[PDB]
Amino acid sequence: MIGGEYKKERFSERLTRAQNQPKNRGYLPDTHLKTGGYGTGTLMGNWSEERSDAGYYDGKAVVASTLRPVWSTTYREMVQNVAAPVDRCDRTQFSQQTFMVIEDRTGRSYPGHQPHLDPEWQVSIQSAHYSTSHSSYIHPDVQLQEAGGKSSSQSTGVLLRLRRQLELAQESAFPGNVIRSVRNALAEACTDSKGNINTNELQEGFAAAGVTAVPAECVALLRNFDCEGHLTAPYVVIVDALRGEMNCRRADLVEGVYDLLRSFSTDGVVRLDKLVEWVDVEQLPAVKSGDVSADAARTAFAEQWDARSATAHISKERFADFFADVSFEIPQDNTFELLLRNIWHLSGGRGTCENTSCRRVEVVHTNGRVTKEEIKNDLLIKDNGDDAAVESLLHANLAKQGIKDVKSVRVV
Amino acid sequence: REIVSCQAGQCGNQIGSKFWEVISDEHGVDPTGTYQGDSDLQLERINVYFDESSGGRYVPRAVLMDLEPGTMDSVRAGPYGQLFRPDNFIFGQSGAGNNWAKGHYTEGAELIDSVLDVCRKEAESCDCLQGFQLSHSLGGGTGSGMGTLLISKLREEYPDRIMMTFSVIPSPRVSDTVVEPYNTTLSVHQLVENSDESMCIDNEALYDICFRTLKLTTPTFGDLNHLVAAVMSGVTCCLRFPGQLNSDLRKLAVNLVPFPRLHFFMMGFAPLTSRGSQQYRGLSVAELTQQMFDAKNMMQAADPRHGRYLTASALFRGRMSTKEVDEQMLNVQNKNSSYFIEWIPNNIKSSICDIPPKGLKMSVTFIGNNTCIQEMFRRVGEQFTGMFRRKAFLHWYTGEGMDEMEFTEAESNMNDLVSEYQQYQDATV
Amino acid sequence: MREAICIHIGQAGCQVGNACWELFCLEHGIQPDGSMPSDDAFNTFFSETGAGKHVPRCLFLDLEPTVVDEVRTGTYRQLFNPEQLVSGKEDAANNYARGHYTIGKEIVDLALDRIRKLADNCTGLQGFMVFHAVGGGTGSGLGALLLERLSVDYGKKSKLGYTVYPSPQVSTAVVEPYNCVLSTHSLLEHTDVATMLDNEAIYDLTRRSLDIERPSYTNVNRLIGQVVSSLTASLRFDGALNVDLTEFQTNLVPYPRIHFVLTSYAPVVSAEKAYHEQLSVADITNSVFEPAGMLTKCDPRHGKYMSCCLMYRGDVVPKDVNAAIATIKTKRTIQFVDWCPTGFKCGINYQPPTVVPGGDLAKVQRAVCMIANSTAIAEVFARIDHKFDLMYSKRAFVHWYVGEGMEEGEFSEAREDLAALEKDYEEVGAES
Amino acid sequence: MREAICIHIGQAGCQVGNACWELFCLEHGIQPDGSMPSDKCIGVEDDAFNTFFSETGAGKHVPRCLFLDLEPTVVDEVRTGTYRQLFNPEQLVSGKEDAANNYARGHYTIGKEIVDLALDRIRKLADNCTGLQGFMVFHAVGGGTGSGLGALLLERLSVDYGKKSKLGYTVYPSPQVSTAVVEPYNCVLSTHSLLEHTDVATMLDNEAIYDLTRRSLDIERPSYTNVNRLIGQVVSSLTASLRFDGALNVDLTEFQTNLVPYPRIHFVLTSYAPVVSAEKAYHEQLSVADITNSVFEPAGMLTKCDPRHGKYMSCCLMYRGDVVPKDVNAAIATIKTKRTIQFVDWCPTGFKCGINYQPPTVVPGGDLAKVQRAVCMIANSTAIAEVFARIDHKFDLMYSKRAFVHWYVGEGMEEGEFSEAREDLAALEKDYEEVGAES
Ligand SMILES: Nc1nc2c(ncn2[C@@H]2O[C@H](COP(=O)(O)OP(=O)(O)OP(=O)(O)O)[C@@H](O)[C@H]2O)c(=O)[nH]1
Ligand SMILES: Nc1nc2c(ncn2[C@@H]2O[C@H](COP(=O)(O)OP(=O)(O)OP(=O)(O)O)[C@@H](O)[C@H]2O)c(=O)[nH]1
Ligand SMILES: Nc1nc2c(ncn2[C@@H]2O[C@H](COP(=O)(O)OP(=O)(O)O)[C@@H](O)[C@H]2O)c(=O)[nH]1
Ligand SMILES: [Mg+2]
Ligand SMILES: [Mg+2]
Repeated sequence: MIGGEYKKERFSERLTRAQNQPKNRGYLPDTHLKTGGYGTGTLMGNWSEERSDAGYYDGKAVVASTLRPVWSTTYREMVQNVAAPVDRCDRTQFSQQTFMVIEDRTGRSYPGHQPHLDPEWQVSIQSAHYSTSHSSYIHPDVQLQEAGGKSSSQSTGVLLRLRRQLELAQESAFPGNVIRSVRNALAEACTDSKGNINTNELQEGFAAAGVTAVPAECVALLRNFDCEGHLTAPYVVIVDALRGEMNCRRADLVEGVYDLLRSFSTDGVVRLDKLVEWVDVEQLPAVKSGDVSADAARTAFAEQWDARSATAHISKERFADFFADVSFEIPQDNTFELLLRNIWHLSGGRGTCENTSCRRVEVVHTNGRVTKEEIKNDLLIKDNGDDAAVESLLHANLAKQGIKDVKSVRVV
Repeated sequence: REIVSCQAGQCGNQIGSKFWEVISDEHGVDPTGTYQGDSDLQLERINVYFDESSGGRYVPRAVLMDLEPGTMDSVRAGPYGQLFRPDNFIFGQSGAGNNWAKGHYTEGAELIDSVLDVCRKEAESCDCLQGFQLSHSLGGGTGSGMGTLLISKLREEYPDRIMMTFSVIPSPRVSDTVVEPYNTTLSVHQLVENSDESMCIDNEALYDICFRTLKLTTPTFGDLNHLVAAVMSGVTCCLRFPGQLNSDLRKLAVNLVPFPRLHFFMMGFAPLTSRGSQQYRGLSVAELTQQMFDAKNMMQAADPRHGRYLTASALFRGRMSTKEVDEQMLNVQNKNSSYFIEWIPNNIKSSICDIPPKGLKMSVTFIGNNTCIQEMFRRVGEQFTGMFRRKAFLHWYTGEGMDEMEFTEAESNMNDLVSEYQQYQDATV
Repeated sequence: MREAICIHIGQAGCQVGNACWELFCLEHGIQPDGSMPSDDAFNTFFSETGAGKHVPRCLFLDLEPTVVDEVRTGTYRQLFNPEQLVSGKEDAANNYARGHYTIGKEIVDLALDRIRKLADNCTGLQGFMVFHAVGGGTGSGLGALLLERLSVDYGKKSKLGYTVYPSPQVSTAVVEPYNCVLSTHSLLEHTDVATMLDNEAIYDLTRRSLDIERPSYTNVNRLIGQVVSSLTASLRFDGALNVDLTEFQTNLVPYPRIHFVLTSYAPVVSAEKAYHEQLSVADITNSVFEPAGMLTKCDPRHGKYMSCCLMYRGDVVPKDVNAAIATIKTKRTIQFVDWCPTGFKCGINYQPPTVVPGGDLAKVQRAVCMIANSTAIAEVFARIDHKFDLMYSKRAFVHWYVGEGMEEGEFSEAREDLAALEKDYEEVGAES
Repeated sequence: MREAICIHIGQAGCQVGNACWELFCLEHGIQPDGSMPSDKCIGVEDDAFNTFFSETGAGKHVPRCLFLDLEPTVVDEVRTGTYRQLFNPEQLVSGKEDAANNYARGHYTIGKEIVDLALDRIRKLADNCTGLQGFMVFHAVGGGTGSGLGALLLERLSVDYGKKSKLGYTVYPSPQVSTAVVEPYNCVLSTHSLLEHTDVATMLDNEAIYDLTRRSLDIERPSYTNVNRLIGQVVSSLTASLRFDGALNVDLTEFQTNLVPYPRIHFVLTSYAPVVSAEKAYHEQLSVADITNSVFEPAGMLTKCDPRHGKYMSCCLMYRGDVVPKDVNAAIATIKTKRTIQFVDWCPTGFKCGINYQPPTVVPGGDLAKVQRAVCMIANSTAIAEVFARIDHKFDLMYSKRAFVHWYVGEGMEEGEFSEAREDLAALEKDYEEVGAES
């Protein structure tokens, strides 16, 4: 370490006239540790083993003049790239207390022991504090509580861990609030205009969203997702990776829902006001159980739609991401399909996923034949208060479907 | 289960001082005797080696023996010197002269009355005395003479208790005395008869470990004593700490002593990693077992590959699984069937203790009864007999009170032990 | 009613008890304090007190205090009685002579006093279940002493020794064959049924069916406790075919000296693999009868089965077990002895096997444990006596026994008991 | 699993190992302390580093490479350098005195006193590996130690590990410019050992790479650092197929068996594309076909041996990055139609292509430009007979009247060894011509 006080002659040795023996400290003249007959500088024989000692002071000053600074060699100039710059095993950070303990050579299991250089000393002491049977037979409650080579493998493991922790946290009037709040927290933690986030901002974004993230966790995330080489990545890709890739079946269902909405659009363009007017929030499980009201469900629906205007435009990617959040936080494909079909009145599905929202109609034809038919895609056909208008809409939908010989329709 | 320890001579006193430093580090005891251990396990079984006073000071159950008062002066001047009681120090006036006769017949004998008095005081203070520990060097006079006399006596006053003696065997490469063979010969026949287990430490092997196993540039007698203290605590860790395979002194003695005269064991400690390779050599049961049976890691100078293992004991420390340590013994038995005796199945006793050495993840102490133990006795045999041919330095012993007969009796008993090791080295089913 | 008294001897027995009692507490909804926060079925293993606490009918014995003090300082300190949790002062040091002659009598009186208190508390005592290891000193010495005293004090009460044996090659003692051969003398006369509980088979089962890199005594003792609970659940819970201690005693023991039995358990699978394979009754029965799915290193294909008892737990069906029996009988790899045409005692319990969290067993809707008396068990004796003889040829490690009150002949009675124990198995396995 | 042990022999091996290990640490995110940051571990416990780095109980990663050089300067300065914490005090063996361009000295006097501990260190490196794929010996036949001690170590490795996969990246003397005067002697003497105990030998002469980095990478004055970095990039491209997953993956044995038709014919020319700096790259459309044509052209090769006067036998292509199998097939079709390079008649397919998803990473402070995709072409071809004829004609001129032979015979070598090596290389010329001859 700098200076080398712990190698210098101490006050006790002066006051007792103590000498080199039996404590070979080398402070006195003619008492240096000669290995090979030469100093630790003249490195022969046992020099490397001597230098490996914790209480070893090299003897080179830390400040050098710049008027003769040409003595480097090929290996030195090749390794200067990885050499650490200069200002529990850091000898520089060690205090004189530990240094003189090392010099006195106390608290060692065997001669030549280096407790301070050993990095696992603390855990070894903690383990020695306990017996095998005591540690084995911990109380059951707290015992139960204690239960590849790719460049992106470590980050994808990080994503898996964060995803499972979010799932455990899950185990909200309208679905999507988990990823909604995660994205909101990252956006708030942002201090950059174009959506770029550093390690600390990313960490506190998870902290606000409710995710425990190590600084190394965040650094791994940003090092995988970084493209400009500044240890900084957009938050959108991180959030999408955390949400996970969309399932094929649910993605097909979302595409079908958007196709239905696009067909139902007045101008052929999906719009937020028509979206929120056409959504039937009454058929959410929470609304059915009475946990939340329809007005609260619609307010949340808009709230995590996050549209800057009440008449904003919803596109492929926006719809896909918005229902991908719901797909992520709903674990069962069958129940997700049932919920989506119930909300958006898509006729179809098999068995448990078969749509139950559409109005089954008993239709008597002109010949008296009675058939139990199912209406398809009746989003805009709602209770407008006019039974005649509803009946006419049902007839128009049936005629478009293909049954033209109808004479009476009754909703079952 | 209390173990009370006694340290004879300068070598024994310094080894025991390092041992008590290690014990107090393990149990969280300051030199002032108070307690700072953050674990209840460091205080649950502190009574094995310590006794609480009225003020609560934890004082070790230790007795100290050396003729020279300078040994006690150095012991007190040590960092943990005040841990001991003042009345456990029994020192004479003049030195032993490194004469076994002086330490065993005239000066040590006139000094050992108070030694027995204080030892029996500690024994009575102990609730149920597990055993007696000795730390001494057989090459010296006061370490060998007084140590032999004390173990001899304690055999009669305590016949059913364990006699665990750590004897420092002199060897020619680190020989620094001419009466080393005389003292070793005159002490081996008390060790063979008055010690339930008498395990040996050799300075050659300690220096070899510090040179090529730890690669330390300049350790000292302090670091040799540190290794000996680490194994000293590891041999009894199972008493003071819980474990999956609890063990104690009699546990080890029964499994390591097939016949009463075969109680001299090797000594080894793992892990032993150079400070340059500590951060690199991953600590594991397989690595520990690989280091255990290596000849260099053994603190016995005799090469174990030449001999055939009577028995072995593996005192593991730390949290580890059981088959990952038993299958290692299976491997060392199967792939090295020539180095282990055939008519003894499962030559290795294994035990597991929960608490590793302070700050280490795991460790192990290896105590092996092998036929290579006889090499020290043979080499000291020719060293002793060559001197004994023509009265080399014998007049000091004779004039101190010893007679011509006892030297030959000692060498004959040592030869009997050597022959006992031979007749089992090449034994066949 | 139907109370059974659990006794644990030695370190192995203490750990087995410390692994089975939390399983019992979880099964009966008993917290470590011994209360139910929020039906008389615990009476078999727990004694009710007017304060609402449930004290187990357990005795813990060991000459050395480390394991019992660990239990006293553990989680179940408030559950276990301060008494009946006794301790010695010096261990047996794997010396059967020390455990049976010198240190035995100074604690056997207290042990019998505590067992007498437990039996007085129990108004319908079905029998005793002792857990020990014959390879140790306390397990062999104190085990033999307690077996003899219990046999002479309680008449013909059923006694189940779920005892751990020296495994063929992975063993952690050298005088262990001596301790085994010496403890056999007691385990023949004073034991009603002995269950083999070696360690290598458990190790292999864990390493080849659970994919655990580092399992140890914690896992092996959890599995032993699972086996014990499966065996004893028949009377603690209702079922289609309930069995009693004496009932499978009669169904399993053909001759008084033939009472050493192999044990097996299935389906022992990990949590990762729990939800993949088709764990039917037939599949679990086949896994049971597979050589690699048992709890003892003793291949039955070299021997012949004499009586197999199958405890099914969960949603098992009597016709499912009948189909399993039919398939097993048609299967020729295993051989039944000629004089036992039926050879099957199957019982059904409706309580699924509870899994302790953090263990290796996974929550499975059904399971089955087999207790099989078979002629193949002669192999463990044929190897333990060989191991004993290799040291007894010139009797190494016998001065320790002699100095502890053992006559030199006791080894000879041990050897003759082993000889007769192999010989009567050979005789009963021989074809008529 | 899939571990591979690197063994660096000689000074050239030491510098090449330094370059390739810097590259490997940068690719796997390992700092000179030896511990991956929390970023590179928190995702998953990836086994990519397993083949080159072994983890310890503290999470530190230690390379599976034994440095072994007789003279102490290079290994000593590596120990003193920044990678001291990254490398072990062991596994980084340094001897006592160099062979000094003496194969006899490095194989009979100084080699034996270190080969035993070298094999002991290799044993401690190999028992750690549970799925070791093979060894990769990095050396230069020109140097005395890299020839002699390398040959001894290769012999011991073969006799101890049986038929284990054994690649060797070796720097042969350049046909036109070379440093030593005894270098032809060392090359000829070590050629016998390479034949006997080398599964595949990759050509890494100096002047070809120097011209390549002069004309393509535009480095007008590159030192040893740039050529070593290029060699390390080639090695990383070759070995990344198992570290990182790809559409078509190869291991140590697939390209071995696809490039070795006969046991004695295992010497392979190497080429890498696109070796482009930051300036010539942004003007050019670096497509798969473009890089394939560039790596097949003799200008883009790393060995001074043009294939126009040679006869192609089998080419292994290692694609890295966003390379598509259909682009690879288009490149193969274009190569087949092109008549400037011709394949041997009895090997119609002659191609072993494998794609990896890991783009090459540029070392900071280097000169290669970070590109989306790259290709490494390893060609077993009869053209190597040209460079071997050059070297053995050089050796014949050396040995015409017994020049520089007293140094070798004073180090414990019989004089007949030179004749034996010369006749072995002559038989190698003969069998190259035989396999090149049309049936
Ligand atoms: N299943 C199981 N077996 C064990 C366990 N601990 C030890 N054993 C085995 O039991 C054998 C001896 O058990 P014990 O009867 O307690 O003998 P001990 O452990 O030496 O204790 P003492 O007899 O008092 O000396 C040992 O050889 C071990 O193989 C354990 O926790 N679970
Ligand atoms: N590509 C490359 N080749 C090198 C390098 N260093 C040396 N060489 C080649 O190696 C040949 C001589 O061997 P050296 O590497 O210099 O030394 P050595 O192989 O260790 O053999 P000794 O001189 O006995 O130590 C020279 O002709 C160079 O062409 C290097 O850093 N990179
Ligand atoms: N390991 C170790 N050995 C020692 C120590 N002090 C002395 N010895 C050995 O003991 C031998 C001499 O013993 P000696 O001093 O005569 O014993 P004493 O008569 O009891 O004091 C020497 O060969 C030393 O190797 C020590 O502190 N540690
Ligand atoms: Mg015990
Ligand atoms: Mg060199």
